[PDB]
Amino acid sequence: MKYMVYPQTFALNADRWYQYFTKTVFLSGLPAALRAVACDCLLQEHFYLRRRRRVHRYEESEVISLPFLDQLVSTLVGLLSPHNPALAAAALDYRCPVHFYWVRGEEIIPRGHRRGRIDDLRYQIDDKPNNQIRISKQLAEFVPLDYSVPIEIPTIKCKPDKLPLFKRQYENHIFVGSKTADPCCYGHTQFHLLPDKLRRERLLRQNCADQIEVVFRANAIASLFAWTGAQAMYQGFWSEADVTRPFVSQAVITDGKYFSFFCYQLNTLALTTQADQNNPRKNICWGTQSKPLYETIEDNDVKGFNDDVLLQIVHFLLNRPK
Amino acid sequence: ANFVSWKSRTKYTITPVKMRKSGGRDHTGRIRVHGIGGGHKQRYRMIDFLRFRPEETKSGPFEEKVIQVRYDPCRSADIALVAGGSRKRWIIATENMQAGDTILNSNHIGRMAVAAREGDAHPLGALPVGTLINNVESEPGRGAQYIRAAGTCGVLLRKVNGTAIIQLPSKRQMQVLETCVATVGRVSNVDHNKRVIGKAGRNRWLGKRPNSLPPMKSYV
Amino acid sequence: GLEEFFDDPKNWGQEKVKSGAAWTCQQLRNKSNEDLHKLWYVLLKERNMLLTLEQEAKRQRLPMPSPERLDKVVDSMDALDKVVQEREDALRLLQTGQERARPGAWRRDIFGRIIWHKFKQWVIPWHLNKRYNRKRFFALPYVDHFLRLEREKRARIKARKENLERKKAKILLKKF
Amino acid sequence: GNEYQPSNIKRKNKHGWVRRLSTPAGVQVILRRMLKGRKSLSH
Amino acid sequence: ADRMSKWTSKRGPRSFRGRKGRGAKGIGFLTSGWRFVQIKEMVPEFVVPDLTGFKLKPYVSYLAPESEETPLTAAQLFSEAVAPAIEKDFKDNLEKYGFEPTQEGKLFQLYPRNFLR
Amino acid sequence: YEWGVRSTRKSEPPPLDRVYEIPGLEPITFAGKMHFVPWLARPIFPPWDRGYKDPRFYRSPPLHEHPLYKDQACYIFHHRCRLLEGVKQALWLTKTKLIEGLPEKVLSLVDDPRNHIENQDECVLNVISHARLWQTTEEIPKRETYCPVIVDNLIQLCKSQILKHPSLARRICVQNSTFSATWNRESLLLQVRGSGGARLSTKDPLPTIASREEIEATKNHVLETFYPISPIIDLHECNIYDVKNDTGFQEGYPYPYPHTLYLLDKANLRPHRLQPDQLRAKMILFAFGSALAQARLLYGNDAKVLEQPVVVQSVGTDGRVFHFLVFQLNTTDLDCNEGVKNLAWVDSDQLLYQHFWCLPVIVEPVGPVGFKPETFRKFLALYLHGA
Amino acid sequence: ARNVVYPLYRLGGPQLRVFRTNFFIQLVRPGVAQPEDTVQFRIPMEMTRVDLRNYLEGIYNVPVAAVRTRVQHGSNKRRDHRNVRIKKPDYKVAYVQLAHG
RNA sequence: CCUCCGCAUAAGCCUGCGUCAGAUCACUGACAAUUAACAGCCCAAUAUCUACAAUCAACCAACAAGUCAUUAUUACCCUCACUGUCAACCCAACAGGCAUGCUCAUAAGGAAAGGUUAAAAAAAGUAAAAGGAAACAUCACCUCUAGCAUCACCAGUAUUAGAGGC
RNA sequence: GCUACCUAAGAACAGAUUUAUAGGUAGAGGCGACAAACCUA
RNA sequence: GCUAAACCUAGCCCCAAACCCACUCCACCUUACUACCAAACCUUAGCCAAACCAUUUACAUAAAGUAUAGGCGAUA
Ligand SMILES: [Mg+2]
Ligand SMILES: [Mg+2]
Ligand SMILES: [Mg+2]
Ligand SMILES: [Mg+2]
Ligand SMILES: [Mg+2]
Ligand SMILES: [Mg+2]
Ligand SMILES: [Mg+2]
Ligand SMILES: [Mg+2]
Ligand SMILES: [Mg+2]
Ligand SMILES: [Mg+2]
Repeated sequence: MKYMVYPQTFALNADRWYQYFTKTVFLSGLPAALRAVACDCLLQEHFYLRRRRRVHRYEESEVISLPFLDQLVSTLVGLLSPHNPALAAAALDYRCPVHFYWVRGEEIIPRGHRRGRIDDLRYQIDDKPNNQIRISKQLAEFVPLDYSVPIEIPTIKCKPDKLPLFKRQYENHIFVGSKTADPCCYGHTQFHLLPDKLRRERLLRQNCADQIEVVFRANAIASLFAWTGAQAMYQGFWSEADVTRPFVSQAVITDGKYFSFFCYQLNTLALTTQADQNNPRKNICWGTQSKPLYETIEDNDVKGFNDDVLLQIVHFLLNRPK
Repeated sequence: ANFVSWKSRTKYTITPVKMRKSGGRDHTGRIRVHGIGGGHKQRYRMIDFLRFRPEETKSGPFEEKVIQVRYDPCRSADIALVAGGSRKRWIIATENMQAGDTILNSNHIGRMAVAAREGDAHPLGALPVGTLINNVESEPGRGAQYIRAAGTCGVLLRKVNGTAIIQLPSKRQMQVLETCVATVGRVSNVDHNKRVIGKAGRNRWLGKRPNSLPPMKSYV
Repeated sequence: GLEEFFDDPKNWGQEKVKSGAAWTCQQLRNKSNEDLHKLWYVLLKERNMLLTLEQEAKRQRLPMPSPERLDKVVDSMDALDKVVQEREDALRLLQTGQERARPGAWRRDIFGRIIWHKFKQWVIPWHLNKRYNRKRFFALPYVDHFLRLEREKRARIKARKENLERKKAKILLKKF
Repeated sequence: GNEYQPSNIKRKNKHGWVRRLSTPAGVQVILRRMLKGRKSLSH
Repeated sequence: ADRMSKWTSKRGPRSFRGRKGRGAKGIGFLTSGWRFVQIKEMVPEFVVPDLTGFKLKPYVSYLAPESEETPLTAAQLFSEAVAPAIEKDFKDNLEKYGFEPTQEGKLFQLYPRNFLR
Repeated sequence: YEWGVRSTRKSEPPPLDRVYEIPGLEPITFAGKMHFVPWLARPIFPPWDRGYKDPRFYRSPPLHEHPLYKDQACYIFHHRCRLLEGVKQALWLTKTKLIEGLPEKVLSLVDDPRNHIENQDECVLNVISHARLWQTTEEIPKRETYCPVIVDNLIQLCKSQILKHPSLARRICVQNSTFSATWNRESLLLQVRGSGGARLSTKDPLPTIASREEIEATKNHVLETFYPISPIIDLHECNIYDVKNDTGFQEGYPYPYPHTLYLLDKANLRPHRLQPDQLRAKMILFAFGSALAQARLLYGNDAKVLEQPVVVQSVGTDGRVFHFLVFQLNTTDLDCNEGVKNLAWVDSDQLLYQHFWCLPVIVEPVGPVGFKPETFRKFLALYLHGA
Repeated sequence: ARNVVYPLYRLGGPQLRVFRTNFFIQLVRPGVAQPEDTVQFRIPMEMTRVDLRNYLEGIYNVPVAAVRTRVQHGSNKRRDHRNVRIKKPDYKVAYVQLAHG
């Protein structure tokens, strides 16, 4: 059996419980013609294109915003091609998922013919950001390998059912977005577009005031541990043999009305109970507050270009291995 | 006991459709025919009975170009799906009717006989008496019912004033009017009788479970 | 404020909740409609308190502190509902006067018996209602023997009860 | 032998109420059970 | 081969479970992508007033006296409501008295009823 | 014999009784009660209407009362439009000349080895492994998702090769592209409404390919029509039409001049896909459609010789097999069947590989099979063609 | 809103309000260990999840965020002196996860 | 020491070795459970396209002749409802079966010896000198009937359809 | 609803194969590689 | 001695008279116990009894079990 952790999660206060399922460190912060091009893409999918089907909010981001972020990422790669040479050797997969297995949890199943015995409480996370840039050289570490920190991660309070989840059977796919045979082992960055059903407008219809931040942080942490375990598997490591060089990841998550960034220095490619005793190491997932880039909708062009957004896009898009 | 009939479409189209078999079972649900039905799966395409069917905003003869005789399970001879103007129609291929040839359907009955092609179809007044014929109709515009099996042929035994008389594939005389159109020559898939299955696999695959002269006919 | 979902914490453990009797119907009938809404909401709160307390008492497997209180609040709420129904009935009687509040009829069903069917609020009309036309509400002559048999069973129970009562009366008079 | 391999869809088909009420002899069957006064008036 | 139970949720296969439900009232509609859209229009709407300052407590004190069960008789209530208006008007066409020809324009009609409980 | 039996057709109406035929008296029908039943006379209701206006059942108004239904029906070319006679039919409808072999005006950029990617065949094999091997979670994906992803991969490779020169950096590629246009040819009116892949546009148009001497020589070029099959077949009979020209982009759009288009059939079945000559003709027709759309966007419906010939390229991809072409039109008097006409230079069967082998034998190598990167050199040259 | 036919609604009807909703409620202690931010209840057989949110907002004005529904079939292995299958009171339970911590 | 099973969904049953107490190789009453993204539950009219199999699909190689595609025009704005989720489970004798996805003995799971003694007759296995048995269907073929259409034959036309023989 | 035969529409590996599901043929019957076999001890 | 026995009285029995049954709110002909879109009448048959079998044969009191009819054989 395996528990299921959907990327665009629904639950309230879900960052903490997903974090206990992730055992990462949760910290705040960070580890030209582009504004015109971005406004051009926004106007293209917003106003410069004539929509044959009437624009239904039944596909609100599904008709506009996904192509918007796609245009932004593709043109951003094209523009910053002069800046970061590794981007030439980089693949830009679009709307493709990757899969990995988390292994943590131990408790006797409560009532039935399998009573009392220890059962390997596995879980399978398979998910897609909107567009992923994949690098052929593994990125350097943000903090040091096993760089300690003062605070401790929140711990589970009860069983894995009292929070919103379910446990099914599905095939244990552990995939980087591709098989092992592809050349591009690590990744460059990632671009995630939120699902519609947890919209910030819908969150405003809901009573959940700040937890959009929890939502963004959680889906980012999921993607981060995902790409990192993909790194660990493609690096030949195992729970049978712990990985040493730091798992480095970077990603962007967007919901159209805002943008956010995240980064990952993952450490525990083995997080299972049989090794959790001899486990002084700890992973970290860094991310700061989400912020709005595109502000309003005029008739022709947009205004109020939040230049921190494209600057951080370049900043996460520029780093390279030494 | 509410099985709807398989031929549910009424409009002609170029493609076949999924039809529901009977297997010898009647609409009272019991097998009325022994050893019938249940072959490999095949779809039903509209087979045009009228060789010269006038199209929209048109009249008189018309030519067309064929695509390919493929082995259609709906017929025993080869197939000629042919496009002409803006209309496509699948007919039965003749003895000498190949892809790339142009087929012209004419209805005009000339004063004398008309030296038509091998797979050409014309009215009974536009053909010589004693010519090999296939796809014989029974009335003008009713559709080519008679002489349509693979390799069959019929000879127009006599021609009278506004009438033709042809020996059917059972050597039976059929006398129809001159207003009926028929195709010249013999049908395709010749020597289909001269064939050996070898085993019962093909006969069972033919939709079959195990088992449990005449006077001159007239139509004018 | 979830604090009302349990009862008053002060009265806990006192073995009895000193509550008055239910509101008299005619006495409650003198209150305003807005006051009626207020009373119904207060009744809802107290009844919820009662249900939670009783279920918790089952969870603690102990006796109830005020067992009559729950049913009393239920009875008072029912009386308030009776007053509301009386006022709505007075409105229906005055304004149009139709007898059963829902519009409906007496008819016969496919089981052959006489009943009162209820019409249902539905959009499409009775000349096109794809479901209502499927309702076979017709009975041909094939319901005769069963209908008279139903009459026979009814009569059998009738004579049975009458014989039982009068014979019991005869034994009763024999006892005097 | 395991002959009784019942299935709920086919159960409510071959023993349901709509089919048992589709032809008037079944209506008579319903009435016969009714004057018999059972509980499971259909299946 | 069991029949005496009720027909609640758990009976048979997937869709056979799918159609029926327990005693709810439907709220939405089913449209494309097997996606349900539930309008705020057809939803339940329970707007209770403010309870502050109403002096009528949930229970009534036993010190009060008893009365007679005066059922709301339709003629009695009608007389009590229409007595002054008719008394003035006859001292002075029932539209002045408020007689309703049809309730087709009212929010809370009676025949049929559109109010709730 | 008329097609279709009457058994699964509508039920025949039973005879209305003579009670309804009574000249004086209206019969006591089933109106007062609610029972479509045998014990009375049948209610006869008039034609009622649903007064309410709601999305759920609002039926369309009749298509003779429609606000736009012209007597001259449009022969339409859509994304499913499989032409009849192949590229002969396309040349007949669009009135275009075909020249075997690619046009040398852009092909001269592919002569020098300086315009080449480093380890170009290796990166091509990398795209091949990404597409045919490493696309999805499945062991071996079908070409239905792979080939459009392969087009995306080649487009990304072209976008990434922009470090050498910023010229194509002044170009963008947009999706969800649906243009539409009208053309009056010989006697008929045609409308092409196409939604395709890889709307590749830029700010200024590329220059003309051939000289105006070839344009004058196009008067001698004659459209080989088909007989008796007229070249108006295999369209969509839009009996209700609306006269317009659709550039596919609204106003305020920077860089709106089209350059090239990419097409493929993502079908699970070869029967569900366009045939190879048919797909080539489909690309040619969509090319002519986007060309006429740009012509209407620039100077409108002036049926004459345009001052600057509008030219664009396109390519179809079969998963490994590709067929590219470039077309240059200069005249718009499509009703006239003579004079200057469009010209086309094509290179078909420019495959990426012969096939793909996903598993070994026992032996043969694993991966792409029959790979030829010279066609990939041609495609990458077309990616920078006219810039 | 139990034990009554609600009014028929069309595309654009009025907001069907309530007057004195009869659908009482009962929220009990959790039985197994549960997270802190949710309180569950044994709601009656009728009302919707959004209805539970609305009833809570009316009664106490709670910050309802998430709503949950599970249909606990009553058991049917317990017999009376006539030895018949007598199913228990079946119950559908609900849970409202409250917001703002 | 066993495990050709086991784990899941499917169907199908209906809370059925969960908890606190009774005493019935040593079941009864009360209390608590299963909080969905998976699966159902659907899809605003009228017309109009829909020959180019699949087998790694590029060849060869065919027959049993192919298991899946919209488009045109009009009308249309509001969002997360309801219901399945457990378990040692189902049909039968008082021997057996169960569709489908993964692990081919394994991470999961399971206990054939109640205790003794060491009889024959039986059952199962091991070992033994020396010898080594002291009719129906059917392809192929033949015959016969039937010159033709809207519910089977058949959406067929005597190289066809049906019936007999070997 | 087992089984016999058929239809619809799926599945496994090499056919006169088996099978998950719905549906159809009612005894004066159907079905039947005809066993004078079956169709609920 | 135990198992056991035994106990009246539940209510049934026939009649007399008399004409009865069908709306707490709700839902209830689709898979009955779920709030919602475009069709009916067509003669009962048969044994039994004829010592087997066939035409024939049933499904207030009084005339009178006489007049009518029977493989003129059984009876009605
Ligand atoms: Mg639920
Ligand atoms: Mg879902
Ligand atoms: Mg389970
Ligand atoms: Mg073990
Ligand atoms: Mg044992
Ligand atoms: Mg022993
Ligand atoms: Mg021996
Ligand atoms: Mg020996
Ligand atoms: Mg069956
Ligand atoms: Mg006798």
